Amino acid sequence: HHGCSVDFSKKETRCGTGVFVYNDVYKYHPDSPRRLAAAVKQAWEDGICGISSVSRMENIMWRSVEGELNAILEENGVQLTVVVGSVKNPMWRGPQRLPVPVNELPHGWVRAAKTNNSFVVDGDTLKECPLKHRAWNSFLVEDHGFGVFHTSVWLKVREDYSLECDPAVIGTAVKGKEAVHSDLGYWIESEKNDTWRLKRAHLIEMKTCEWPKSHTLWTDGIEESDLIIPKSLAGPLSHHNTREGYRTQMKGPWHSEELEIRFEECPGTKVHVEETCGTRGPSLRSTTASGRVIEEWCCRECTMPPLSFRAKDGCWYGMEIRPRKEPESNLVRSMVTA
Amino acid sequence: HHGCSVDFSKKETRCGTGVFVYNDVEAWRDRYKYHPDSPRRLAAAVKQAWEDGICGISSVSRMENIMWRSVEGELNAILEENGVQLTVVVGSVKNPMWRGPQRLPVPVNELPHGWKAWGKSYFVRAAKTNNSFVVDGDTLKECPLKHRAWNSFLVEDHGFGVFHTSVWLKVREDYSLECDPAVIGTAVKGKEAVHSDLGYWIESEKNDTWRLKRAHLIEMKTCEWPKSHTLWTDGIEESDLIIPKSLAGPLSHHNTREGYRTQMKGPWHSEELEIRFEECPGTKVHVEETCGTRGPSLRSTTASGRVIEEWCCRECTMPPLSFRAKDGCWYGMEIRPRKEPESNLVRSMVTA
Amino acid sequence: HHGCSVDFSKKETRCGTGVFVYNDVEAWRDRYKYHPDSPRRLAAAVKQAWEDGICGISSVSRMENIMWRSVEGELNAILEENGVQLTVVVGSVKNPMWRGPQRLPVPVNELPHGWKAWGKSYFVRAAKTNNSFVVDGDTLKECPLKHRAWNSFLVEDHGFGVFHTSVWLKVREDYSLECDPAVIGTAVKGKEAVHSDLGYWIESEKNDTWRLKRAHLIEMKTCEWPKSHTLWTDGIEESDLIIPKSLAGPLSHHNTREGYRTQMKGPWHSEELEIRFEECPGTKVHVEETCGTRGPSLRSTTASGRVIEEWCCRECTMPPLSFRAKDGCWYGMEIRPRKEPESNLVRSMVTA
Amino acid sequence: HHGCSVDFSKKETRCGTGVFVYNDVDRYKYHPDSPRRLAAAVKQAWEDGICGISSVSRMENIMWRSVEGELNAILEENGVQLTVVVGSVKNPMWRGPQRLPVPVNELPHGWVRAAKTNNSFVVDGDTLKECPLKHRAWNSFLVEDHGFGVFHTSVWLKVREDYSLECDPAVIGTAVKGKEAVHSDLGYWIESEKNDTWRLKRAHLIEMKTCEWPKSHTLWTDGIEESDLIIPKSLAGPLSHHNTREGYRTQMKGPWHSEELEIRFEECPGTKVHVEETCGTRGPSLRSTTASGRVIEEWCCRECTMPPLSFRAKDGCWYGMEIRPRKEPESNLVRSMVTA
Amino acid sequence: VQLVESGGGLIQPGGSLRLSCAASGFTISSKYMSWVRQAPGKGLEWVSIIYSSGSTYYADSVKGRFTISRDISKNTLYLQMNSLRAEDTAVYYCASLGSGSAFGYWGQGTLVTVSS
Amino acid sequence: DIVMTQSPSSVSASVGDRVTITCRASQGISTWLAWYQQKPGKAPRLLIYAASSLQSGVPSRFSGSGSGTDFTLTISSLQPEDFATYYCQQANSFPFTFGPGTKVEI
Amino acid sequence: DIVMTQSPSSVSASVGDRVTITCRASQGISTWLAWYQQKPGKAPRLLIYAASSLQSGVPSRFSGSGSGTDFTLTISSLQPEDFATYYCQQANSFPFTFGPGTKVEIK
Repeated sequence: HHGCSVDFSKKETRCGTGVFVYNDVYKYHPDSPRRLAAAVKQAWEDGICGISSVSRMENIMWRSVEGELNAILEENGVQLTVVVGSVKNPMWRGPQRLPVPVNELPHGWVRAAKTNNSFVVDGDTLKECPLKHRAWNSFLVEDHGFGVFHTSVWLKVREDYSLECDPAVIGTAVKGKEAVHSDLGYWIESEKNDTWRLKRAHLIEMKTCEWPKSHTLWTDGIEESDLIIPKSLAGPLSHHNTREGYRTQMKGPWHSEELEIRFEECPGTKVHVEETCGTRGPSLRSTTASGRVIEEWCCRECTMPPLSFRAKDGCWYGMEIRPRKEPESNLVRSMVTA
Repeated sequence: HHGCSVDFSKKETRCGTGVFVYNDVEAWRDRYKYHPDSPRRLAAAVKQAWEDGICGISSVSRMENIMWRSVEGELNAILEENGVQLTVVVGSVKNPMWRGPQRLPVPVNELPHGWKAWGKSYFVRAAKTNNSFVVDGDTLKECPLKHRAWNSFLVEDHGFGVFHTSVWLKVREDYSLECDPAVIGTAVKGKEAVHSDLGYWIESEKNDTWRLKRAHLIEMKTCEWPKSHTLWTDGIEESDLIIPKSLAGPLSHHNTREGYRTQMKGPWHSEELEIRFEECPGTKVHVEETCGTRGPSLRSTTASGRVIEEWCCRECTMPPLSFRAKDGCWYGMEIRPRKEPESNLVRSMVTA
Repeated sequence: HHGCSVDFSKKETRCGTGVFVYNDVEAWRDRYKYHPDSPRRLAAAVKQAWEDGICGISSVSRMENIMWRSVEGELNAILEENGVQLTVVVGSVKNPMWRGPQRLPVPVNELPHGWKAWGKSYFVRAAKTNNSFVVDGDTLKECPLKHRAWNSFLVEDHGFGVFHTSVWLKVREDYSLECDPAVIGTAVKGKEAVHSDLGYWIESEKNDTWRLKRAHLIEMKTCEWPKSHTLWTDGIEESDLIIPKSLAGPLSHHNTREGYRTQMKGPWHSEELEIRFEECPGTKVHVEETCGTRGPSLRSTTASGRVIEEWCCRECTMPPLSFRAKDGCWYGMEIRPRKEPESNLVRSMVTA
Repeated sequence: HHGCSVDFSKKETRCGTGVFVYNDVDRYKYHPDSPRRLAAAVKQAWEDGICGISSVSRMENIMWRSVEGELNAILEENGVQLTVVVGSVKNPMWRGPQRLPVPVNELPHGWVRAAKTNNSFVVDGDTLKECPLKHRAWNSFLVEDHGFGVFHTSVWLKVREDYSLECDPAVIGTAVKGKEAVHSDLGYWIESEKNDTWRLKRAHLIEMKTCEWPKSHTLWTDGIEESDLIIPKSLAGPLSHHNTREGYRTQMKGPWHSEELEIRFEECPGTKVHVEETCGTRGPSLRSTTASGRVIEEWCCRECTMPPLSFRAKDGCWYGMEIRPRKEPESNLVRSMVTA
Repeated sequence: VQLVESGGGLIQPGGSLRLSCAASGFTISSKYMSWVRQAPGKGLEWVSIIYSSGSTYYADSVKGRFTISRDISKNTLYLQMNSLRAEDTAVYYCASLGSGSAFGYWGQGTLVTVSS
Repeated sequence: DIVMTQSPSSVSASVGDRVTITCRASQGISTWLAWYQQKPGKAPRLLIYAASSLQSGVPSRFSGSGSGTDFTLTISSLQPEDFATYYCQQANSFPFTFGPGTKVEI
Repeated sequence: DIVMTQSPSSVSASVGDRVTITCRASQGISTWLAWYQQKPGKAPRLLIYAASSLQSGVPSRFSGSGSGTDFTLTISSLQPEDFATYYCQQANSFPFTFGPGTKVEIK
């Protein structure tokens, strides 16, 4: 690619060729109308009742394609309907995989009629189709299906079993003293102050695939219990995912819809380091359910500024930050674990 | 930064913010202003180093050599104004750039004479002296490499890419072996990756596996690529990297190709080479178990200019590894001549 | 062509087709492949020129010097392969680049030996000879300027801007006095204009009247700027051009400033200067009717580094005209020191 | 100033800084001096004896058409019996001898439609009878200091205070690079080339003006006669050597009544032109197709140069002024009834 | 699909050995290939895995000594065993991962004895 | 590590009888469990994955159930070809760990 | 790795005598060799680095020489303080490897 860029702090402009990683935190082509239908049909007769989404990308794909998919299924006279719901975080893994059909449905290229058989895509329907019967991570971006100037992504049903995230949409880069790990949903920034450390993260989804090591900086000599973002939540296995004094945040507020990790105090709060503070546990919110604001917190051996999460519903604290005198039984707690 | 990218099929642009890594290799470094910490501070450092026993400087890269060329005149003038019998002589670089064991000290106090900024125009040129502080050159006889300082500067601020900005440097207080990370840029996006600095541009691709695609080196530096600026640093042996670790090659799976080992005896004497996987002109390579064992790299044409026609390898993979210099195509260590004996050919005499 | 332009205040773009004139000055010209007409053809041309009485070459610009540097080795090899006792020696460039009366002939028949391309890799460095064909250097003693050829090449195609393209040249048949118009770009848009080539970048503006704004020259060539590549050519006196017509200055109202005349005796000996309208550090200029008449250009600082402070002019206009070279500030021909006699100041020793 | 470009012939790409001239031959929302100063200017002009406005280009016509409703709104709510009615534009756009006066002060009241009045201040249109051209203003605006740019989309004009005959230089861009050149503005696109000498190559016009091209924005202005310029100086053609073609003179009687022209040196389809020493002289331009649809086929010229000059109108394919038929008489063909 | 494991024999403690696994009917670079061993009279134990992308993981018992690798041209899986100990003697299998994160295709086994 | 325990250590039954084997984990490995069959001198064979899903080609007389920490493998009609050793292994996180084993006699 | 050997294994000398110790490497290093002195019950002490450079604070009676694959440590005037064990280690590449050692005793 060829382009130009500016640094507003110094007011210097330059041009050239190179590799550019942009901040992004889309008319998809789910395989084919006549072939995704055959795959869904074979999966239904195989004992698979639903789909668990990997990201919001796949959810929007399904929500866009469901009408035409139902039209194809009805026109082929197959007693099956596709129902797509919303996304609840975190997005858990499923043990099944979609099959690759040998042949497409003979008919195809009006609405459809609701049937008694439901192939439930990700939603609030865990009783009709439990998670242990749902497919997961069954799509792959084609060889040239993604790019800077596409605005249309081609996908096809994968033929293998895998655990990693799609590497076609991942961009990581480092230039001097600033680094980023990013994809369509994550934007993870790090810096070098005295050592390399996590600076801020912006998340608009909580995936559970694995970040591939080919797209990760400094993967060696790192313990999985030191990563701020858990490896179970597609956090990179990198020294750039660490911050002094903190361990992995397995009990953070991962039930949100849009999180923002940063290192500064919640408004109207103050944290001190004392050896007489409680042990770590689930993350607690700064404001009580009645709206009252706690004002004095402690940590045992954490490092200032403190770790905090910024959801739309409040400002949570890291697992190492506990109330000093006010009892924490009346505070709000996170109900999920990574 | 904020920037835009261009597609020329459909004339439009894509803009945003992020991290941008530019191809800064084969660009002239002569068009910048250099600020080693202070004229009096640098003069005191050089004076103390000369008194300790350090004779000269071995350059890490060509940017440091050009910096010393830009500085030497004012440095000699300000040394003269303080009554020190010492002059700084700057030579030229040759590859590979071997490293030295000494380091340049940080003085307690600057020299108490002279001006306080670089670029003071008009100075009386200083006169030559018996004592010479030689920055790297063809002068390894008055003092050898075991008495030369190496890797004693840190870049604090720079504007590379804009041809009239200043570069700010300071003398570090510690001994080190890694390259300066202020000018390194690494990026992967999809199926393509780059490892780059001011003199290296190393490309990778995703075939069946991740592998080295092509490289472009305008210098042969012997620092170590930092692991903070490397992708996929674990699970890789140092004996499988195409570019040796001792030649500032990244410790990455992106620095590998199937069927090849480390090229310790490549043509590292050249001023500039370009690594390809493609046959040299008018040549063919055959995979045969009867070929010889790997040795020093051989040039495709002989000393009189005759092109050899047939080569073999034992277990290598097509296309073959080659180097492109001014002289011409060279071959990897694993590829040996088929019929003509190796005594007729030019072979590399440099080991990493 | 097709291109896109960018606004950084509001990050977006503008694309279209048209004419684009780039600032190609201060870029290294030596990263191209040069193809003068033909090795056999050019060898025959040089042989015939030597037989006729031409001693050597005076270069129009720096690009021809780089061309001859790139070509001399193969040229000598081809000459030796034919048994001609002649060697081509290439020197350095000093400004201004004066003109020669001779031209390089076009041979009817080329020499019947040698290869048919440039870039034949591997040839035997040739042997020195007692007869020398000198391309311009510090050699105006073995043969004068009146026996040197000048402005004898025509560019047929080029790719300047892309650092590995090929440049095709050809020995012309005619006597000409104008600069080669294949590399000239002139453009006006609203209240700003540019006259440019590979070595000049001259800017203009629309105040109350059109006038010169600033110029940046990396060479002082003595050809003539063609009139087909000039804006507003009519009704302009040759005695009012800031950059003289003898130094390839365009003959236009864009080459004018109110209160100044032609700068025949400026510091044209510089390797690179930059013309701009403002005072020099620590100097002041006052318009006085008692100031002396115009003469040769003077440097703001004394040969000892002492800055002169007070200057004057008779009827010039503020800001004053200054040249910013590597040495430092010079002043225009109209500005003279108010108090100190001119025998204590350095002056330009050249005239266009 | 910063951008990138590609040469598809060689397929090479580059970037840097420089001056870029784009082909623009819609996106602008125009802003005159004010809605309260333009009204006072129009009021004073009407009370001075100026009955209307003759447009200079399509830019001004679009501006007036866009601002007429608001201008009537203020001019009616402020108690002035005057309505501005704007018509279409017919080519060529002739000059007017009057100029709009600059008011000392704005109208006191101003910042819903109005009703038609008996007083008409007609802007360019088919109203040459209640306002003859002798009483019309022309060339009375200037684009402001930074009113125009590559990235602007909103052009800010001001009422002029002086008398000029030249086109606005704020929208003109010309450039030359090697063997190609261009003189252009918002309505013209005139191209040149170097074959053996510089000559006109092709020209694309979407309006025929009558202002004068400034000499500060023209290449090679000296040693040229007005009798050689193909696009006449009376039609805002540049006094340039790039505006000439060997064997042809000024086209005073071309099809300037058209609405969008295109000059190129190529024969009309199904026609042949031969250089003949026994061909009729020059005069009004003729169209290849007769009014009944028949195409004339055989043409001659006295000493013109092949290929011939042609005008590609939207409704036909005319010839230059030097090219005449051999057999068919020209009393039955279609001719241009306007002159420059 | 077929998996055949070849290069296991007798070795003295402190020595090295290299195992191989030949695959038929599928390409090695498309599956998650793993090594599992079974001590004589004991249960099974997972040793190491290589992802389809090339990532490798190990059990803490053999973390620094064993090494798993591939050869795409030969379509074979390898295991390099170094500095063997008494507790390293067992039958080594060659297995693959599939739905449920479980092993579907196993080899026929190859026995390694570490004794003096 | 996640330690897996199995019970009983041995069990004996005749042809056509119902058999039940229970696996027990030390953490929340929920529904990520698999069951294997080991015959003497042969490689293990996969029977159940995801704690309930039957591997293709395996007879349906085997059944699995459970979640969380407790799991159960059931054979309905025992056959002379179904005398072997059976293991459970967790598939939740690395390292993968198997069970001690259970032998079916008679 | 690189194997370093020393010769001899023990040296007996009197005060005022000159002592010479030799080190050898299985490969070529040619500059990167250091010499250490260790007394019983105490940490080692660096004497020479880069095969010839004298560490700051140690007397000038200690000198080093050599390159390539053979190196030599020399003492000018023996002292009662100079009875200890001496080691050579290569500093060319990881892993850093020391020598077996050589002891200097009183006569």
